[PDB]
Amino acid sequence: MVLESTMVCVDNSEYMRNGDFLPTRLQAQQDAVNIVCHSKTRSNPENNVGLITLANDCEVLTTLTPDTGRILSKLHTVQPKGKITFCTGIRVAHLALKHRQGKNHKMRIIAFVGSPVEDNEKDLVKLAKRLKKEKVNVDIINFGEEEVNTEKLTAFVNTLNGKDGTGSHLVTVPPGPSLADALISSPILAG
Amino acid sequence: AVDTAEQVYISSLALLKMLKHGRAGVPMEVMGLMLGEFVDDYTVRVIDVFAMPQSGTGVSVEAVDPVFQAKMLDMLKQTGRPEMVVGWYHSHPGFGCWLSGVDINTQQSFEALSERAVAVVVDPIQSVKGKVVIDAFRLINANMMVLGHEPRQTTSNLGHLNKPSIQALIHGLNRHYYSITINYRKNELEQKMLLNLHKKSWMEGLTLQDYSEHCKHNESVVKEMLELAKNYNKAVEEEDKMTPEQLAIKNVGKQDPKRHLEEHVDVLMTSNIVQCLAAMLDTVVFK
Amino acid sequence: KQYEKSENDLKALQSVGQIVGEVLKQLTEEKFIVKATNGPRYVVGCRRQL
Amino acid sequence: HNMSVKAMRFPPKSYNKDLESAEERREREQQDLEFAKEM
Amino acid sequence: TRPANHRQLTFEEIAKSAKITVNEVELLVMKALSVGLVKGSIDEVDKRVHMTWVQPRVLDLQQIKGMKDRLEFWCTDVKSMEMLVEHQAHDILT
Amino acid sequence: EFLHAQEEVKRIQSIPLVIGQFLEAVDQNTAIVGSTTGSNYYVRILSTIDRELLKPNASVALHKHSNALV
Amino acid sequence: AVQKVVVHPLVLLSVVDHFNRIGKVGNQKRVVGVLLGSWQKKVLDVSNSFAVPFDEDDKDDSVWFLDHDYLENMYGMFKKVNARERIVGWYHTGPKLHKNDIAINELMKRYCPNSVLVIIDVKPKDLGLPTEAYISVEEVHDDGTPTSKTFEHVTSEIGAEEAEEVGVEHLLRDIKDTTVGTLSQRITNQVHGLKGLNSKLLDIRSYLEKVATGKLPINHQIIYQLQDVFNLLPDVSLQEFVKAFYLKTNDQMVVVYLASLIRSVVALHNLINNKIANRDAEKKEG
Ligand SMILES: [Zn+2]
Repeated sequence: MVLESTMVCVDNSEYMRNGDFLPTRLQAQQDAVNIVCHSKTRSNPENNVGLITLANDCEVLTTLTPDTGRILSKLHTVQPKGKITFCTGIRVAHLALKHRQGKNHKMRIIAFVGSPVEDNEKDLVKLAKRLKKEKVNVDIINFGEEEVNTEKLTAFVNTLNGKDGTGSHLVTVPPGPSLADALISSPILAG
Repeated sequence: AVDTAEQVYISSLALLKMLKHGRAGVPMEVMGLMLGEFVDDYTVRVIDVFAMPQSGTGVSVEAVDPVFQAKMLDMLKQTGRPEMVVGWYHSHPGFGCWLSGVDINTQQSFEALSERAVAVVVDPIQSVKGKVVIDAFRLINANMMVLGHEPRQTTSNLGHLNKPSIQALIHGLNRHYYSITINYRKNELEQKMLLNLHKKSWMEGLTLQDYSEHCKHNESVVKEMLELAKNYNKAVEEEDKMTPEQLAIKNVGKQDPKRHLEEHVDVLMTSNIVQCLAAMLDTVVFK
Repeated sequence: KQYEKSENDLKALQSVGQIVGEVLKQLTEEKFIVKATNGPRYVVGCRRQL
Repeated sequence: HNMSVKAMRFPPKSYNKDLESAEERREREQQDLEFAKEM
Repeated sequence: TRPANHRQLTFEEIAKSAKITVNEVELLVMKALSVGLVKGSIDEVDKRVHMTWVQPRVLDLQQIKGMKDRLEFWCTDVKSMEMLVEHQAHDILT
Repeated sequence: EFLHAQEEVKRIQSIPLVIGQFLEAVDQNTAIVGSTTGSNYYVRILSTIDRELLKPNASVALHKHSNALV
Repeated sequence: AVQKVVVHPLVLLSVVDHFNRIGKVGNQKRVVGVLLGSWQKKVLDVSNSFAVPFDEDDKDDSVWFLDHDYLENMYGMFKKVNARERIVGWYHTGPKLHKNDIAINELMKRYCPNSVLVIIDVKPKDLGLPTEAYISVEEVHDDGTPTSKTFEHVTSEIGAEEAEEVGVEHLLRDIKDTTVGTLSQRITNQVHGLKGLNSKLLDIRSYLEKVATGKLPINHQIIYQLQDVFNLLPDVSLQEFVKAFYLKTNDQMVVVYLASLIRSVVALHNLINNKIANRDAEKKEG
């Protein structure tokens, strides 16, 4: 079918730890990842979904595999404790997608941020023009709590779909602990 | 047609993979694949070899498990570089090299896809230094045997250089398969970095070798060297006698002085000259 | 199941009988020396796992 | 010991011909081998 | 402080440099050998001691100047004796 | 170049080795053994063997096909 | 804890072939792979290896990748073809000890406890043995950091094996200065061994480059050994070390005087066995 490789970047930072969302923040984002990796598998059997983090230690928790049983086994007692480090989060997200079996796939990443970021906006726009010369489209979806009216992420997606990119979006977080299934119902319906 | 100058270029890495897999599981006939880079009508090049696991107890070539190779063919494909299977091998343990009737059938299943898959036999037992026992083969059609026609249409004086063994000539050579002359692809990227790394003595000759016992060993030889010279004070005395060609047959029971007596002199020299010199370089260098 | 048991004989017919011998002494780690229950005395090796 | 080498290698002479094995018996060896291969 | 030529001090010098009497300096050094801070031997009739091993101390950027210079002409002594080797045993092995 | 063939000749000694017994020698470097298959033979030697390690009644090694001293 | 490592020439060649198949990238790639083998009787053995896909961007060089699915199944195959063979650690191509090799080791210590690394050579030139290995040790200790960890080199050599010495000595065919007599030692350790001590003397000169000008950490634990080398420097020539030296020269050369005396009469007897075949042959044959 259409050639992509869906790569989710899960959020094991230390601000996603409370119990304001109804089951858990961890389980509600997990089953959201489950129904969208069921969305990317059943529309195209070639796509595999592994998970990466953007914490202090950007670990390959589960390897990029079409199995999800390792994903389901590690996300139980996953210990989401760590200072968020998004300035290395692009480089772990981009260089992973060059380690793939096919470079003819559409480079697509989703990114979950539920913690206050301490990046430089000048450093990301150097990474944004780095991604301009690398032709990468990433739809970042905001979870949890953050600086409201998300700071430095509007200017990054704007400098992501620049130079005739014009296809990316920025799904921001509503600061109310509602059920997050309908929150992500917009990327599963259209891009 | 073929010009009997087929000249199989192989490798430097595969031969070590061939002998290690052929020696560790020796008395059962083991096998594997040949993952090389195919070239023109004349030659063929096999650079990589991966080994295939067995099936059960018993000397056989049993069958290939295409579950294993299909996952293996795309294993290193995603990591290194693409290659293509150009042949296969097995290992006669202590025989030599031929195609048995069991060996020929699994060959004939492999020549169906490509007409140039090479059957390779290695023998990791009759090999010592300058012998690596080899001579890969390939089938000939038995259809041409009924015609009485001699194949392979010799256009160069390059094929009939090696002479086949008579034990392989008992088998299907030359009625079902043929030999192929091979050489080896060596290069300085590998040649120097295995020569200068194998036997390098570190600081051994800058020692004194057990200084009370070296002069003790300098009598452990000399004492029986006296009586071995008494034999040399004996065997020369029964000459001008029965025609010393007779002194060649007759001296196979008991020991002779003359060879044994020039033996220890080499031992009592290199043990002394090396140890006396190394003592006198330590005095200068160490203060 | 009538093809199951008859498939066991399809590959059971490839095992080879083994000469029954007797160990006389041991020269080195690999040099063994035996005599069969037939006749002559041999010098023999082993597997590396046995 | 050098002079007992340097004054010793003169009677090496008339080493006439190192014969490999034969012409005839080599051919008879080849015929005997061809008989075994046919057998 | 003493070089590696002698480092052989006497008991009278200890009685000078520590102003302690003669009948106690033997008890002083056996304690020093037992703790392990020094390794040497003890004479009694010539009233000297053959100290061999001492405890390693620390040093500033001035004592490395001595260790630079005592090392430096020891470099060419390895050059000089090996210069006989490759020039006299040259035809033994190309 | 001679030292290459000096070690190369010992491929014959490899594993599958049978046992005979020394009886006598005709001459230099050729002898007569008796196999443990019962039949005697007129055999050749291998040159690295010290001949003065022979004959009390010496148990020897023989090649399994060509049947000479090993 | 680990005595030494034993490296076979297979795995030595099983890196350089991989360095050639990635040598087409041109710009920069380090060969990092998985090292397979055992260790028995406290001696580290190295038998087999392969290489894992790996990339590295120069900016923010703390982002590495090991495709562990490629690490799982290929070891799953190699355990299946050889149950005796197992993991022993890892390796990297090691020109100059790149920075990721402090936590590559900690990434994959969940397979081997003593996960040893191996530094190899791709451009062979030295007067030694260009195969390096370290070990992982950590310390809550003296001065640097609350979390401190630095690799320590364990001794390294190329071990042999009976099966591979057939193939190793077959692939050389170039030069091999065998026939160990009175001059094998003269060159393997008397020409070369004195020049062996050259680069060991010259190595502490390279540390000595910091007298007042070099790098900022100064000594603390480097000089206790160097204080001892000049202290344990050997005994001078005043004692019977003079006299007992001439004692053994007057003992070792006696055996040399006897043995050389023997060599003359032996070759003199061999002269007589050549005059028996000269004068007693000309009258007979002609
Ligand atoms: Zn076979």
